[PDB]
Amino acid sequence: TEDQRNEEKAQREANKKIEKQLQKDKQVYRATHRLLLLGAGESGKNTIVKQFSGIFETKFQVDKVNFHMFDVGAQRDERRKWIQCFNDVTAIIFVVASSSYNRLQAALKLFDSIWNNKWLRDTSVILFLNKQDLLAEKVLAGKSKIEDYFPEFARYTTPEDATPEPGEDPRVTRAKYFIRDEFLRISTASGDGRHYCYPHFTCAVDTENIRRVFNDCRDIIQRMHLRQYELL
Amino acid sequence: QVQLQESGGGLVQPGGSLRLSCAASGFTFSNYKMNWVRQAPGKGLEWVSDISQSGASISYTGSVKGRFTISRDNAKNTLYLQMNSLKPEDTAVYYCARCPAPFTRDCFDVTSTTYAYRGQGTQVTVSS
Amino acid sequence: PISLAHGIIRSTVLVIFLAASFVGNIVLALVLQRKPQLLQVTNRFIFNLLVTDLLQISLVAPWVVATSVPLFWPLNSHFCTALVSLTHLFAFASVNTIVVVSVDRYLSIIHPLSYPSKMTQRRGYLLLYGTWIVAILQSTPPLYGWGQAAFDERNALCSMIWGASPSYTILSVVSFIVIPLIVMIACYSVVFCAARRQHALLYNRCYQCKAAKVIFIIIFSYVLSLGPYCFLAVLAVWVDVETQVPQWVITIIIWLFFLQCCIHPYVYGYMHKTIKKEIQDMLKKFF
Amino acid sequence: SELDQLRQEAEQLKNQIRDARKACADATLSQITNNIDPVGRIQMRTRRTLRGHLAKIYAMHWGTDSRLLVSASQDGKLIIWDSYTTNKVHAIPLRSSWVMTCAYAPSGNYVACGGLDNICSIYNLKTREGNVRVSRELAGHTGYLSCCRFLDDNQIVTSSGDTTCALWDIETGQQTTTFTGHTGDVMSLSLAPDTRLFVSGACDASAKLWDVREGMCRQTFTGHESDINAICFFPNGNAFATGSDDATCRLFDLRADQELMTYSHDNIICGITSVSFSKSGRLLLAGYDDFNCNVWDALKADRAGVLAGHDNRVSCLGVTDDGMAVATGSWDSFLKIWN
Amino acid sequence: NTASIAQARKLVEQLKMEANIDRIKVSKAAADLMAYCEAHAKEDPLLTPVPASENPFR
Repeated sequence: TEDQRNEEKAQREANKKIEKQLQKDKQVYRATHRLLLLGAGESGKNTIVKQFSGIFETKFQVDKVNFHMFDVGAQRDERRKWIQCFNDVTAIIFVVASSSYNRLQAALKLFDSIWNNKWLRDTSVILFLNKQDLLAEKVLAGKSKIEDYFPEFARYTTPEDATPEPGEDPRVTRAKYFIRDEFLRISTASGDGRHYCYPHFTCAVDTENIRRVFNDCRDIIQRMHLRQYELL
Repeated sequence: QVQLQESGGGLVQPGGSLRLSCAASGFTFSNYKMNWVRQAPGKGLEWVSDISQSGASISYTGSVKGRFTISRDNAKNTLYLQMNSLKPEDTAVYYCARCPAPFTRDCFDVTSTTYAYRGQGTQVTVSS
Repeated sequence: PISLAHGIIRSTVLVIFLAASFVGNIVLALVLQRKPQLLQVTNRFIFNLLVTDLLQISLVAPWVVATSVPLFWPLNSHFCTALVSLTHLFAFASVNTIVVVSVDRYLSIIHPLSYPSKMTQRRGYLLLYGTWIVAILQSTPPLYGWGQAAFDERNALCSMIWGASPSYTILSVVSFIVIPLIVMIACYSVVFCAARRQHALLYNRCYQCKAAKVIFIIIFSYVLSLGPYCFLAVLAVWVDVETQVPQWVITIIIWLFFLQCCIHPYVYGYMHKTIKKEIQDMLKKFF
Repeated sequence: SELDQLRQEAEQLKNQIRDARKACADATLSQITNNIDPVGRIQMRTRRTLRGHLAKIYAMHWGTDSRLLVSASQDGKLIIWDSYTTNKVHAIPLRSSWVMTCAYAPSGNYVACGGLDNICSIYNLKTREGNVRVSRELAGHTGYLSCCRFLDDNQIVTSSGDTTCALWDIETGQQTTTFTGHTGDVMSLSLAPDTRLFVSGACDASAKLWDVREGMCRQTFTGHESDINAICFFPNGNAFATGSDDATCRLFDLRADQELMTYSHDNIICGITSVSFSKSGRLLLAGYDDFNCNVWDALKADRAGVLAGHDNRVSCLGVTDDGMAVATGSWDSFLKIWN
Repeated sequence: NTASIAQARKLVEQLKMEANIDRIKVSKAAADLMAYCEAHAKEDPLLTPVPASENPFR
């Protein structure tokens, strides 16, 4: 009937309006970059949040590109189910307290679980080793021993390629790069170019974290584009 | 029903050999990666060791590396942990925890407070 | 004049290699139409290049082989001018699409974070329209008398007389080679520098040969497709086409010029990792 | 010593329940169904492909009219589709983009969604002005909402990642009943044809049958080896099927208190994300991580048919009330209707 | 272990309540399921093919 045709025309007009709104939403969505912030409550994640109830959304714009970072607060310690949601994310910012060494073993196991997850196999991880000053003063005091916690650290030698901070003594640099090399061993044990790890040494007073995240996001997207064209 | 029963825990002298056996039933034992976890008094659960499905890949925590050995019997569906010598630091309950999913490289939430696939545990005490 | 055999072999090779181009473009078009958001804005650019190649092979090629066939030897000037205008329109559309694709790739690689903000769907459609209108404007001069094309019996094809108007000849040569080669050289050189930097970061040269080979393949395929035609045009302006240049050389240039419809799908869809994966998947599904 | 003896007490009760079930089971359904003729090979073809989602489709729900369907995607949009004309009736932006469940009220006047925000949001589709807005917002869960189902317009039942299922009253916005007993977090729940009792599957490899009115677990089903992702109620209402991460489908019986069948194959080793039944209950439809949806006749263990055409894993699956078609959502952002 | 004993007592109560239920024969239940499946066979459009005339999606 004519009423059926009228009904059909009205719903076609509604569909056209919805499609225009969806085009605008698509343009907004593909421009912004999503980040997952994963870390412990005593690892120093809140310090990273400072510079920029189930999930918290912090918006920060660096160089006129929008970045949406989400930090999970109210989820339980069991994370094998809701970690699958963040598989299309640009990068996972993994915050670890390099001073607390057994929190580092738990952090390494969590990093290994994230790295080898089949849904997270294409997701790159930005690794932040927080509390560098605390680790430095702990090593300088020599009260706690890293070798006790990790046997390999004893015979570990600071890489020549590694660039040491002039202020710190060689032993603190050796401990820092030992932790970094443990994480890098986990990262490079698996993954045929699908994803990469971007370790960084950070402190609570460091204001460069945002620029670092910007740079590794650029590196991740550029590497993916180069792989798409078989240039890498 | 997924059940994991630990046995072989008891009071031992420092430097003494101790062997832990975990009897597992209710699932295909060969398809899953198995772990050992412990909880010191007043402390949270911490990971100790794991063994792959075939048994080729074996890892240990740094504290017990070169001191504990882990083995599994796929025919007998049992997981073994041998403690040749032990300091009085590791006086905790030892659980055998199965990874949540089969044919999976990752082992998520094995040390969570309320992990379902963790066993009841056996208390190991080291005293002079 | 050209012997009957020479025309027969030219016709057969042209038709077989252009049928291969047709089937390649058909499968590539199916893949591109399968997913609209597979390549975001770049999908429209690749589809435009594919459609231009398809139009070229479907329209210009039958008339080219008909000219080679001794059926109609003394072809009039108007038909030859129209055929040359169509051929040049399709070639210029391919060239402009390739330039836009290269400038798109440079933007996506060098500016990865700001690329979606820089290149939008509206801007993609505008570039589509700009390329097509630029091609139309470049092929209108022979239609309205600026360029003159006439049939030559010895070569048996509707070919431009480049000496009639040096201005249009240099304009066409510039639009075919100079601007496109400059743009691709700059974009792929900075892309090569970025890839070298990424390789240096990754390895913590020998394996930079991969990026070097890909860039060389792209640029050398474009040159092998278009450069012989422009070199022939320049020689035609400087000296006579007939005495100086043999017949087999003319045929070589002609089907090298027509080889773009074969190389563009392979260069642009196949070397893309996602598109290669999808074409492989649908080929396994079909077989 | 009280704890040890009470654990022993629990062990004895579990042994007694196992022995009672053992004595209850003498003939499996495979033996009884052996004499029946097998169903022929069933081929389903894609009829509609719904496009417009920018991210992975986490869930979808059919309407009771069997024409409309709502789908939820990670891009932050809740889209109501007209399956017949492939037209979008509504596109609802969400406050939180991370949503893992969506429910369509049987009346059709409301549509609910929830996710990592731990909140179940109710949207009114029958507003006077004509624009969909948040009617009520249910904030009582301490974990991520994983499933929600409308009993009617007044009350909804939601499972969550805090190992708890809750019965909500929409008008007042408070949970009247709280269901507890799951050690692991709850992934899915299925309402029975009568709204009296429902079943839920959790990550402890156990399915629990809850009575809505009196709010306790009537019985517990333990046959799976890993987390149960999808639980579906049999059309009759006396049985239900569960999909697990151990790559198998188990059919459980309410009255027999046992598991009748196990739908598994050696080739498939991936987890089952969603499971659903046909109108007659003869066919069992299961989504998979291997990007395909297998079709299993519920009486025999043999597979009869396969639904292929999704590039990524099949997150959600749905069969209409009249049984006319099957809708499958996936992580490739496309919904496909199979008839 | 104040919470542990309460949780274990709740588990024991739940197990006691789950034990005192009436279970019918598995053979009878399987026959019941088979009968329901065979009674509603024609009503299923997926099980039995439907002509495209009254198929809305065809």
